[PDB]
Amino acid sequence: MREIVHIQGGQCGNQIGAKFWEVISDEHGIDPTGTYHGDSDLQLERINVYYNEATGGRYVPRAILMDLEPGTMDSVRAGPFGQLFRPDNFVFGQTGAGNNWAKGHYTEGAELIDSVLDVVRKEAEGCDCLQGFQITHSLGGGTGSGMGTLLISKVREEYPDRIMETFSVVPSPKVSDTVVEPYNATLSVHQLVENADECMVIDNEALYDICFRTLKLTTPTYGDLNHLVSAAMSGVTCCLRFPGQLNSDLRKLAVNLIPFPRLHFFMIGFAPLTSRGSQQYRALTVPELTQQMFDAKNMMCAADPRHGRYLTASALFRGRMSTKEVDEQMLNVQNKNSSYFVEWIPNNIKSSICDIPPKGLKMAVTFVGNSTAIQEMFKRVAEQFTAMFRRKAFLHWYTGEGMDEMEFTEAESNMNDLVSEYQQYQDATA
Amino acid sequence: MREVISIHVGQGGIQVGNACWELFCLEHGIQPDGQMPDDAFNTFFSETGAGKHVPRAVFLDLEPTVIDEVRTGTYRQLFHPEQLISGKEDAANNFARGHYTIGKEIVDLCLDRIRKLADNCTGLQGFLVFNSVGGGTGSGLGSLLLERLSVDYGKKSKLGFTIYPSPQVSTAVVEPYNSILSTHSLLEHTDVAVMLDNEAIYDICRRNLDIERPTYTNLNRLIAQVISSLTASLRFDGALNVDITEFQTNLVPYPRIHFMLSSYAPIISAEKAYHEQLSVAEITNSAFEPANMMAKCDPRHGKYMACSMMYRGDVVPKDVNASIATIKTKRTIQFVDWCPTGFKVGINYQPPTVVPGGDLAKVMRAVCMISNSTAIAEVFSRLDHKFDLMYAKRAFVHWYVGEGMEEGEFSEAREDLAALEKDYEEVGIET
Amino acid sequence: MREVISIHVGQGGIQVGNACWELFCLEHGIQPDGQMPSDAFNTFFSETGAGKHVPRAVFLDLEPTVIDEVRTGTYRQLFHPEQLISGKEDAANNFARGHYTIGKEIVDLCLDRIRKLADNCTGLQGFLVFNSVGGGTGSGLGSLLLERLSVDYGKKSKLGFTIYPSPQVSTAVVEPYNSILSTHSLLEHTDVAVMLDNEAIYDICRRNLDIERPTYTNLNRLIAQVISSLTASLRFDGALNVDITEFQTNLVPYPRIHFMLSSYAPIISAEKAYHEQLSVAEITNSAFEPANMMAKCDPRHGKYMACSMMYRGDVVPKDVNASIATIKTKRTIQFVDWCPTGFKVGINYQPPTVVPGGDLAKVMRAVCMISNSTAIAEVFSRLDHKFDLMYAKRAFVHWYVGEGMEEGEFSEAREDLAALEKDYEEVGIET
Amino acid sequence: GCKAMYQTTNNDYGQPFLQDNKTVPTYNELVEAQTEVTRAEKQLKNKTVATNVIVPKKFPLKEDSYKAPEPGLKIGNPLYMTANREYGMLKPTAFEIPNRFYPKDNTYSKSFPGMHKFDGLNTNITFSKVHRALDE
Amino acid sequence: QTKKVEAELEENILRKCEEEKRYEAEKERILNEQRMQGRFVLQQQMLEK
Ligand SMILES: Nc1nc2c(ncn2[C@@H]2O[C@H](COP(=O)(O)OP(=O)(O)OP(=O)(O)O)[C@@H](O)[C@H]2O)c(=O)[nH]1
Ligand SMILES: Nc1nc2c(ncn2[C@@H]2O[C@H](COP(=O)(O)OP(=O)(O)OP(=O)(O)O)[C@@H](O)[C@H]2O)c(=O)[nH]1
Ligand SMILES: Nc1nc2c(ncn2[C@@H]2O[C@H](COP(=O)(O)OP(=O)(O)OP(=O)(O)O)[C@@H](O)[C@H]2O)c(=O)[nH]1
Ligand SMILES: Nc1nc2c(ncn2[C@@H]2O[C@H](COP(=O)(O)OP(=O)(O)O)[C@@H](O)[C@H]2O)c(=O)[nH]1
Ligand SMILES: [Mg+2]
Ligand SMILES: [Mg+2]
Ligand SMILES: [Mg+2]
Repeated sequence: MREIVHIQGGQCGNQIGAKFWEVISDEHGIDPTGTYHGDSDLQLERINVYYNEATGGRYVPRAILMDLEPGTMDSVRAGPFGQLFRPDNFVFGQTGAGNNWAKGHYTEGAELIDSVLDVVRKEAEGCDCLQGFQITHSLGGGTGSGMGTLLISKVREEYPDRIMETFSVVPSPKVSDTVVEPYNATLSVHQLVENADECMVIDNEALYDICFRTLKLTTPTYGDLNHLVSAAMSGVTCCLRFPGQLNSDLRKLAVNLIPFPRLHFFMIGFAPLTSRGSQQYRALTVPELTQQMFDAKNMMCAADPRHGRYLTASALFRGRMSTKEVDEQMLNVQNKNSSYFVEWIPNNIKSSICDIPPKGLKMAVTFVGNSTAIQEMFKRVAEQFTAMFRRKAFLHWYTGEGMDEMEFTEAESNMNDLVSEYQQYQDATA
Repeated sequence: MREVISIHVGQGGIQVGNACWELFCLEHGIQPDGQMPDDAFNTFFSETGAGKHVPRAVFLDLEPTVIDEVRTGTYRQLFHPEQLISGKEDAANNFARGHYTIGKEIVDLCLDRIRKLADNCTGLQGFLVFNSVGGGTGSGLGSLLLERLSVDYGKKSKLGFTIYPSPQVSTAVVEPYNSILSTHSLLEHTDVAVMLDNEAIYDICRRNLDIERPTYTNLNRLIAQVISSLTASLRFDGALNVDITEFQTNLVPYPRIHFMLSSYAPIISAEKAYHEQLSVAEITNSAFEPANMMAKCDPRHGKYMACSMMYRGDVVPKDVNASIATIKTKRTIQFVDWCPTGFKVGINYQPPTVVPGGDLAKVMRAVCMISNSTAIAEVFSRLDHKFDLMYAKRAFVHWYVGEGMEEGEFSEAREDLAALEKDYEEVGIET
Repeated sequence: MREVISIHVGQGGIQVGNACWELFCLEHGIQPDGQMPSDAFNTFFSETGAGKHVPRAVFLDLEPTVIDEVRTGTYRQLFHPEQLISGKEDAANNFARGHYTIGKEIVDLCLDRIRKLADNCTGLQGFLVFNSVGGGTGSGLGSLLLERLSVDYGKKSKLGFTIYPSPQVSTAVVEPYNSILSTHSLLEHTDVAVMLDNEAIYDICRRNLDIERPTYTNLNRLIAQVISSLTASLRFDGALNVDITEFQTNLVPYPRIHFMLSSYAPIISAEKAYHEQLSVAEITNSAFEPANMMAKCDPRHGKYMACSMMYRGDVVPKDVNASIATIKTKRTIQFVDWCPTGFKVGINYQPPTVVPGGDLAKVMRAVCMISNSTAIAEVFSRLDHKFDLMYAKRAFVHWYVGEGMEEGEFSEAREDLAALEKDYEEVGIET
Repeated sequence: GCKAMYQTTNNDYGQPFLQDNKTVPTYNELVEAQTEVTRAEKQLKNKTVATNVIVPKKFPLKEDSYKAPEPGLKIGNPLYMTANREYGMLKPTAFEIPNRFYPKDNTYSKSFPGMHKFDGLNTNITFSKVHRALDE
Repeated sequence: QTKKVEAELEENILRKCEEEKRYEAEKERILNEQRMQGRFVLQQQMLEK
């Protein structure tokens, strides 16, 4: 019950998609070939969330892989755990988008997007009672940003009472990947803020600081990279699938994290993470989790989260630990750092507890904070984006696929207002 | 469902045409005989259903001498017998002959063949054109080949590796005339083209390969090397891919400005390659070395517009990401105001195949860059001066009037360069 | 249990039947001696009880030399000794001589042999008459022969292969007269006759076969392949079979128009045969290519009434409709309004057998096309005028009038041309 | 072809009593048997029918098997050696052949005539939203 | 449950052969290749004789 359907969009998400199913696959104990060999009775209590049933007792994930190019799709199966995906849900194009949004949102995406339109209804319907949708995409790519946004747009148009979530990778100016990153990313969010229920921001740069500061691994790689979120994605749904002291459903978290309709950009992180050489050394207890959860470097976005304040944030403590200790330290933090916390919303952190830890660790926590810091991300994205447009640089392309300068004009405005409407509460006082 | 069909027009292309295949052939387990002694060769060669792999290339040249070399050479069995269309009278460096008299009755044959090639490959990505501008034939037939294509099918993306005359070294005496007229045809029909001046290679030839007596045979091989890098991601596996359709969408700030000059590294022969660690950080900088440029320029005289450089080998995202970190700060490389981020990064795992009988010393890492900078105007403005010198007294103008061209054609062409020359100045002014 | 009788005369019959019989013997494994080295053979041979096998054919001709070559050649033992009815004096291109003067003294012998030959068979479907039209050699005998066969037998179907004279290349100088009279005889007596003017092959041969010096021996081979393709459905297993009687019910729109023109493909030499997949997809289009038409006529200048084109080999049935659908969409290609569908598709498995020492190169797949197109009027129009030019002042007419021909025959024959042309024009107009 | 498929209706009718009348377990034990019994339901079909880094493959061509072909033309002496052919004159050796391969395979891409669009008629059923029990 | 084991295998066992059937074509496409490989070699030299 209260299950979800995973929909991936874009090459970036596919790489995340594989490990998340790969990482999620281990937790329950589902072997690569599709033959269950779990040990615990608890490991199968709520298997319905991420596994169906068909002939032979095998299990297939409820995922639809959608991309406009085959290259990522071909490689995605050949790896481990790839045989879980059902062959009949894959949808793929034959032209490509070339990192140009217009080709992937008005010309090519719409035509092929019906198929992904067809399948998604199938997967969602089958379950007993749908719990919501989650979508991952890379705003830095032209193809996903258009097709991915459109699928989100239709989904809200088709199922009003469900909830949609988004793990977003927003380009950080320090590390560049696409010459058109300022163009597309700023444009795409314009539709994102309107309909998407929740958007999680994670920066590639932060991914790299954790490896070269705390994890202390010599040669990081996407597999090291993509793993980080996958465990992070593991925590977000960890409490939903197992027992707990105070079960926290997907909306449960939403209930305490959105002060206002237009402020729906939270930022999360995973911990603890200790150097392999030292792991034998750090003290493992309930308190220690807090040092690395509010830590500057452990939180996975480019903006320093100490330059503003926290409007609202809560952590989903997972594992067996005394419930008094979890609360006491929580109010413990909210007392002697008041400057960083607003004053007209008291006791501004929520608590959650689950009794089953991932394999290999005793206690860990997953954090999702709505910190005012996010103002910086748009400014730099805005700052560069505003600059490029005045000269009409690289404007002929998007004008060549039915688009106009007017569409470019409006979206720039929405970001400026959106950023403004977020910083206001920073100076708000009662 | 991804490939590339090659069109070569002109003697320089044919000689360069051979060079590319030897580099291509050995990287995919194909012997000279064309008989094989999973599906990774689909992009270049089309399976016959039983037996040989067929090169997807077309060779055009109006003179039989060079072609006579191919059909009895070591690669005799390889190419299809009825795709090497040839003429009977050489244009004799007269651009007019290749555009009004002899080219007309051979253009059809090339047009007929091309449609067949698109009939087999399913998802043709674009057309690659390699031609010598400074020749009556290569400039002529190569020029017309673009005219029909731009209208024959439509919005297919095209690439062209031209060969402009050197600043102080040249072969013929008519290169300044025909080259300028050539520019007009190529300005409004191809998305991308790369400067390939001959002089630079020799200078690159002198230091690196440590061969004081290089020959065009050595010259050709390196160019074919670039071909491997630009199209490398099509047929291999990597941690991050790049495609042809995604190049001319990210390396062209404006539709008109479409001249970017390449630079390749490293070049260290096996005689001494084993005294430097070939670290990624050092190689990354080595590409941007001003003098090393594959082209006729000192980008120190201008800004940069867009640098989409592709790595290959055992490269790592950190080895590159930090490398680009150091490059941005330097004083000697300045970016235009309205592109704060100006790189596109790729990754391809295949080690760079080393041809036998060549000079390149195999290394575990490599980098090839294609960046379009404002400094390109030097050749255009520089080449203008020679064109101005001769046309003033109408020297050599007498024969081009003899091949059926109207005199007015010459006058119109020059205006295009200035407008192109003027535009370069305009976009370069900071806001 | 199914049989067919072969009739030949002179140039066309004799030297097309030679090749067709080598092809048939090679396919069935019947050696030149007639003894089979240790049931499909029934449709073209009759049992001798022990040892050999005599083909069901009757060779007819007036000039002994060509026939005499058959009795002493390497195929001497093959044909029945007394079926080679041989004349004594030649007609000398004179239609009257071969139709009223000396043909009478041979028709009696020719028919009786036909009677006896038909006696043994039990499953007579039709007669394959390969006769010469422009060759006064046999036209006169040919015209009368069909006439007698009609009244003698009746509803039994008849098939004839006429080789009309090329629009520009011709051998005889009196050909325009002889053909026109012959057309009159075939008009109301034949059911299916195909245009096979020699001109196309001369263009076809140098286009594909790669022999800059073609000859008659080269010419004959191609015709033989066509007949095997037409008949193989009858004598070998097939998923969707078509028999001889299932042509005139499917290609003759009206009793008057009973002429069709054929064409064959692929044709390619082993020297370059297998640089391509030869995909069934491409072969279908080529068959409709105007440049390969088996006759010197342009289908682009006329509509299409019905095309019953036959496959042979291992063609996947599904691809059959996969390839056809594309044909209809394409676009002086179009079918008349009153023809919703003019395609008879049949598939036979056995791959064509290729004779050693020949030019054709075997392949796993093949197709032979038989489509009737309105452009047929062109051959009649050009010949119709030519008759006018000579008859304007009775050139050579005295010789024909001197052999018993009535001077009024020519006028009525001419009236035949206009009727066919007018009927074609009326049927080619839309509603 | 399993005999366990032809079991037709009217055969489920009374088939004696599977347990004997003398070995009936008392209520206490039955309260403890639920854990074991349920598992068989979930995995019985599961027990019977249900049952990392990139690596390069060997290069297709073996060094010892180049089989170099001779030119068609008959060159007589080294004097006429023309540079236009000196390409491929040298056969590959062990050093030249690359050490590793990373193929791209599309056997899973060269299929799927098109994505599916099911033009059906609903047929999904509505289960009601809360406490399945009031749903018809 | 003891009943459902057999039929659920029924698909499994009935479907392995098709995998062998996919092998059927696997043997199949040797026909042309063996056809083109050797038989044409002689024909290429046949024009040479
Ligand atoms: N004393 C005590 N109170 C508890 C315990 N667990 C939950 N509560 C009470 O439950 C309140 C919060 O609600 P929950 O029990 O988590 O469940 P709920 O009220 O239905 O809220 P949701 O189900 O999340 O919508 C807390 O304020 C506690 O007072 C417990 O173990 N001991
Ligand atoms: N780098 C390099 N350039 C070559 C080589 N061969 C020919 N070229 C180029 O070709 C030019 C010589 O004239 P071409 O354009 O090749 O003559 P063509 O191709 O036969 O065309 P036409 O002169 O019109 O007949 C030189 O200026 C070179 O730029 C070569 O081996 N290496
Ligand atoms: N295809 C083919 N043509 C032939 C043959 N023998 C002669 N021809 C030529 O083909 C032309 C027309 O062919 P036919 O219909 O046979 O005319 P014909 O019966 O040969 O008339 P004659 O020339 O008097 O023998 C003649 O003018 C001959 O020159 C042959 O065996 N095959
Ligand atoms: N998290 C993550 N992001 C990546 C990875 N590789 C590339 N990216 C980001 O994804 C963007 C390109 O997205 P892409 O894969 O092309 O998506 P597409 O446009 O649908 O093909 C780049 O700007 C990168 O910053 C990866 O391994 N992990
Ligand atoms: Mg509760
Ligand atoms: Mg030349
Ligand atoms: Mg004669």
